[PDB]
Amino acid sequence: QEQIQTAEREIVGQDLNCERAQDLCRRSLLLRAFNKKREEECEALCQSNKK
Amino acid sequence: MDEKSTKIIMWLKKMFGDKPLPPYEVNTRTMEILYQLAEWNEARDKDLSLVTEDLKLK
Amino acid sequence: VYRELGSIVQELKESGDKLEERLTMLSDVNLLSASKPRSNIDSKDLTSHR
Amino acid sequence: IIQESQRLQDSIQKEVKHFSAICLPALLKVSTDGFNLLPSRELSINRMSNTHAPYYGIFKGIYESVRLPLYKAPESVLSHVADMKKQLFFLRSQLSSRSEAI
Amino acid sequence: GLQQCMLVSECSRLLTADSVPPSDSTSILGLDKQDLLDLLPPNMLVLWVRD
Repeated sequence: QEQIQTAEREIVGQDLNCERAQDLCRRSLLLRAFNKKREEECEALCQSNKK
Repeated sequence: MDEKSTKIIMWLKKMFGDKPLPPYEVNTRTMEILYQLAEWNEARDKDLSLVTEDLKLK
Repeated sequence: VYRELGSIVQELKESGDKLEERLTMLSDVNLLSASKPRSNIDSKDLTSHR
Repeated sequence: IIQESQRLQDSIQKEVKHFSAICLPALLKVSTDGFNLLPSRELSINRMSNTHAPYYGIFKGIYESVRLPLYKAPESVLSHVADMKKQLFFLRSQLSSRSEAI
Repeated sequence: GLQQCMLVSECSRLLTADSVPPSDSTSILGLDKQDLLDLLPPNMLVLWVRD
């Protein structure tokens, strides 16, 4: 029963690492959307500078 | 003694509501048993009310 | 010349104002991950109070 | 133009630095009564069970103290404590009986 | 395709204060639900992932 409770604690510790990898994926997607929106604004300023 | 007796009569009125209180032998022992029962029920009803209101929130 | 320069300042200013509104939002203490738990139970925490 | 250009200088790098400090779960709003959007992190079910809540370490200490298993439903906490109080009252009665019998 | 569909829908919910009228809500990174829909797979790939 001690061996079972030790291995149960190790399984719960692994669920915590999967959520961190998902937070990184969400941040990386939001920052990609943000980079695209800032490229469009930079292209608008480049047109104003050509004028 | 008079405070325990008032608490029991009040509690019994609350439990029986509009039903007439049955006559019973009023002595030291029956009042002690009724007093413990009244304290235990008041404590349990408070605890149950807190659980019921948390279950509604949840 | 005046009309084109005015458009460029208007666009820069609108972009500046929207940046300052976003920076004020992103600085809200409620959104920060490093918010140490309050030592006192919040009055809105009905379950912890019960 | 010099003044407004200086406000926008390093704008991307300012926003990214502020965004890095934010807790994404704090943005996730839920409506209980149709009208009030509360952050999901403020729901008592999530404060008590979510591994990313700042209160998780405190509620873990409470669950260990009350001997409630971490796999249990967070709504079972008040009902479990009420049954522990029932058990304390029973043991008090039992000890009183046994001391009177002795 | 499945990971992208889930990430876009999760991130779309982080931006949407669905009940606040659109004029007054500062969005995070200035991103709208539309800016994330562009990061979604081609509509043919989405339908195929769902089936």
